[PDB]
Amino acid sequence: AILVIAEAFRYLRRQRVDVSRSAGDCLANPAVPWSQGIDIERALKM
Amino acid sequence: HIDNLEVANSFAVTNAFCSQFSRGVYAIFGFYDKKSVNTITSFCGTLH
Repeated sequence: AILVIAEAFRYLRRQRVDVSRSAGDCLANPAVPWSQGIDIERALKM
Repeated sequence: HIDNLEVANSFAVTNAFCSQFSRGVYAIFGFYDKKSVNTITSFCGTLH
């Protein structure tokens, strides 16, 4: 799992994709997730 | 005090239950589903 996380972030860096967050309250309503979220997931799954 | 929520969403159920706890109610009448029943049981049991 650490191999996969390392690889995903090495990829996001390579691709000059940024990721910031902040973050705050998990029950904040709304309720708007960060846009980098999708890219991280995508980076993990590929 | 009535809240209307997506019972399948445990985050939303947590928010609703905790808001009622905050208000200081004697009991909460409500619903759960397969996805949220553990939120209800754990929160009820913990907060009494």
